[PDB]
Amino acid sequence: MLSPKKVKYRKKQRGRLSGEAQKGNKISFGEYGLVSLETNFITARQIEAARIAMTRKIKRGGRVWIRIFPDIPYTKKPAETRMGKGKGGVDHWNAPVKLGTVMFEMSGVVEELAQEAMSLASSKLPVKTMFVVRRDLR
Amino acid sequence: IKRKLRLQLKKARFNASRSRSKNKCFIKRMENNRKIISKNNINVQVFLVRSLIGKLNKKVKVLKALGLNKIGDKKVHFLNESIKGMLNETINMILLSEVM
Amino acid sequence: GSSKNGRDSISKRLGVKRSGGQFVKAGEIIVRQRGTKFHKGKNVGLGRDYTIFALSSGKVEFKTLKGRKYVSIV
RNA sequence: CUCUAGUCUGUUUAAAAAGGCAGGGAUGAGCUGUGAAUAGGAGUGAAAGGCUAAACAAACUCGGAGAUAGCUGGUUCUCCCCGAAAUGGAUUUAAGUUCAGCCUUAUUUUAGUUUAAUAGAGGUAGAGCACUAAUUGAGCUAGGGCCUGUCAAAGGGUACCAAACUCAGUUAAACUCCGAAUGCUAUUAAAUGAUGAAUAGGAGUGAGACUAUGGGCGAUAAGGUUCAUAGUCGAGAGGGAAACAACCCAGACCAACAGCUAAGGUCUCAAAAAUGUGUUAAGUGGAAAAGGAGGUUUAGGUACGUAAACAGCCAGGAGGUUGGCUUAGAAGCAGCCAUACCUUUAAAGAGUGCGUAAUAGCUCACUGGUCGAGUACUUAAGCGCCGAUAAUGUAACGGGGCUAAAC
RNA sequence: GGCGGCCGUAACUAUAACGGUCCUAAGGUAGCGAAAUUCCUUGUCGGGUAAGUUCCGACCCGCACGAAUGGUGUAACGAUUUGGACGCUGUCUCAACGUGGAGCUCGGUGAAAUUGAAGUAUCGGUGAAGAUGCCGAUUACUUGUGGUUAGACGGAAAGACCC
RNA sequence: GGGUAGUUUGACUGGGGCGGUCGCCUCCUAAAGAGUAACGGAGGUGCGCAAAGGUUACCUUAGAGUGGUUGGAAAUCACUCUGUAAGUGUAAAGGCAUAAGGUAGCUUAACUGUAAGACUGACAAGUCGAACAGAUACGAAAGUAGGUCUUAGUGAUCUGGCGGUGGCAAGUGGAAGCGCCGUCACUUAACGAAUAAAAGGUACUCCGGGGAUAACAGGCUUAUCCUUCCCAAGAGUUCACAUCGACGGAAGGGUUUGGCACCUCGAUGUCGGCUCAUCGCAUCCUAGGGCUGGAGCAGGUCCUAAGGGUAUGGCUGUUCGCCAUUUAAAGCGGUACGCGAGCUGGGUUCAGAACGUCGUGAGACAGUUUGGUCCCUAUCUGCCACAAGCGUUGGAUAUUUGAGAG
Repeated sequence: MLSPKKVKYRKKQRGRLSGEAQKGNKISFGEYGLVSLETNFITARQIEAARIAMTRKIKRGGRVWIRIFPDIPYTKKPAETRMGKGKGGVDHWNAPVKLGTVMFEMSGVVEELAQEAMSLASSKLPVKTMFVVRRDLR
Repeated sequence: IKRKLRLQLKKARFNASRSRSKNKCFIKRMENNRKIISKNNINVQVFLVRSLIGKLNKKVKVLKALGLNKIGDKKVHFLNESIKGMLNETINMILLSEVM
Repeated sequence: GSSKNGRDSISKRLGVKRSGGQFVKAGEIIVRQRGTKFHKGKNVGLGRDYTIFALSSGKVEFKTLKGRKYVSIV
């Protein structure tokens, strides 16, 4: 998995996440990107499922960059309890993504193969996506 | 049908059932009001056309400071910066005509 | 498994008591603070707990120098 | 003669504990008549908290007594004026009470409230990496081990484990070199007219609810719970949302068989619309997701074309060459590698699929002729399609119906 | 009134006669044991049955048996509890007919709890979240009698449970 | 000295109990003045110091790099860069270069009487404060000092003790005693402190109330559960999709275990069985199909289809499940987990008694065993049947078409 190896505080308050993305919204390290069309949370584990999909589809052709890291605990109270004590316990990790976050970046392979691999990745994420070529190079 | 969904749906339908003709009348009134307020140092007659019930507290205070308590209220005021600011605050509830 | 914590002190009501430009007479409290968030300028004094107070009647004013705020009576 | 297991009737009963079938004891710790004795914190009790006048975990009558209740219920004629609160603090307090806050009456006082202009203090939203932490990919390189002229001397090959540093790129309520909008405070000038304040008499309230925003907890579940701002209900009638305290419009002094309008509507039930330009074929309208999609309107890209594009039709669709192979076979189609493999080249790919142990065999990209303009892949919007899915009865337009009477 | 733990150990595997150790006032002997005690559990095996969570006979891993709050048995006894068998049967397959008192009709006498009243239908909804009374629609001549209890959150007892 | 008597035995609490908590201080939540809740998120605290206080004067860390007896990554020394990241008794925050940090000298202001004016505030309280008289400490002096860089280290009243003062002194003079000033004794911690002095059981229970508050149902929600669907790595001789589909993704159903506490505690009777059913289709059988890695027989998967049917017994109170025989099949669910003013009362949930466990005990146990009253004549709607009256346009008597319904 992907998860931070040390935290100041184990539990943090669920904010309201809204607005488009004003940062981390441009293709930087690669050729093709997987932008999101929604604002939501992507768990670490869906992240690694999409990563396996892309990497396995790519027969050594190029490189894959993951532009999100979870670092947000998601707590869940025990199964059968009432509303009493407070702030149960970390269960899994979430990453925040907003409309316009690049979220995934790929290098090396032909455009057709990249588009296929990256639809294969989009099939496993909880948000609508769009595959973008640099739109300023080819 | 689940109550959460039906309440959301009923509210959405009521909101969306507004008439474009009425909206156009309101837009025309707003344009007229802004055109008048853009002037400077004229006597303007202010009619109150929307009620005070349910509006914000600050805006009710502004209207009572202008002198309007009911719908159908008539008051003549001399446009300076103070009155211009009050009219801008409460532009959506007034009708401005000009006193030649 | 109850809550390990839940403990808070009484709010101390700090902050600026007289706004810049207001008229004060001698001995007024202007700022309550922990530490010199605001420093002392002309005609004011600092209490043992860094309270800012007015040594004479006048009008409060805040100035800024090198990024530090100074309170004075003019 | 005495008691009552089992079962039924009875159960507003014939009976305030019986009756019909029956059952147990019946020479004994037996049954029974007539007197007498033991009295309420006491009696008696082969012991069930049983019984002591049909009521016993402390009888009955009278008296204290009109006991006490922070609890429940009730509290009787009319009109006029003003008009809350369900918050804060404390509490053997949390369904109580008290002070403040909010209300009213009387007197005195005059200065709230909203702007505009000028001038002030924040650290929130947002943003940022300059601090504290988290973190992505390269570059670099200590240090750690691996390997090697190895002893453990000084060494060298570094796939790595990787500090620091450089470039690029991210995260934060308890990070901030930065930083608004509103809100808050002071003054002045206008505008509004008793809405401010002081003293005194009398209170009530201290269970709130939903809606629109910002949040915390929960599972970005609840008509959930707990706070902040404003509104309404509460304490508010009237019109609209089919019905529907909290939503929308709007504050009911009384009367009129008058008019203009707000929300919301104008085929009909049911008071009120017609014309203009388009869209929709699903009754969409008149519920909803991931996803699929030669539905259609409009606009725009990339391929491709009157020097013949696409679909069809007629041909070739090969030779070197079983590409070298792995394998047993692999002859284009188990599988490895590329196919920088060439030629005849019209065009023929180390072959698109079907199918053969292995081919063989049938097809396609590929290109030529007949035909004769848009086609083939995508992008943004306006409406649509499927996904669509519970139990009394059509039942997800209020009904009839509507192709507009829908958008 | 009380009557313990942990660890290691044999010509497979298993267990541990045995040994060590800590602690206590002392650490459960005889006998009994999935029991009126056994949570896991319908433990495991055998008997009974075509099929047995009950029953009987054992095994012992006794959550949480145990020796006058007696332990383990016992002839006889029991309107006690439990399992099996024979006989017998309307208990049942499966109900039918007949009999007596009510019920039904008429005459005489004549209550009751209950009751805001009432030209009190149904469905899909709505609503203090289960509607005779509200909305839309559907259905229905007026009024009695003999039956039946689905509803009127029916009647009865200021809920005994909970706070 | 429970033989007897009078009493106490807290509250908050997403019902109560169990557990946890109760005062004060720091930060976040807190939405840029102040304030603002929860059994929201992180910590501290019931002190320490005769200097670690006051004042005067003088100095500046930590880190990285670099050169060095042991000496190493890191001790002490020197330089460069960096410029407070170090250090401030003690948590955190705000501050601290003029340093509030480090060192040294002297010293006791860790003072008496006061205090204009304020902050914060229901009240009680708490906090800051120039300046004045007395008398010191340091300094040449100006000046600073009424403890500690700041904010926690605390406790009302009553009662009593100790020292001082000499005000009150029951006829007078004294005195006991009291008052005044200084000051000591409370995990009164449940920390605005009901007493100087206080634990439990009730299923033998009783009373006043509450749907302000739980258990059974309805309602909201869908975590969990169930039913699908999206992506297709693969398995399947090759062949993703005959079939299975992992890893993830999107929904519906309201049936399971739960969440909430909105209706009902001047009563909505709780599990099964019996009787009687009605409805949904997510179809167990019969019927119609598509594809199969479907030869045939027999299946597998999917689609359409609710007309009818869908077993008898053994064990258990059981629903459920297992088992024995059958059968074309032995469907899944809603309806107050259908149906007690229709029935049964085996189970659960009263008072008897017993076993194990817990408690010194009274007793307790979603541990077990045994015994243990199931009330009501139908007013209304509804339903199953049968009549009286009238209508159907003159009034009657036979025979029938048929909407519509079973």
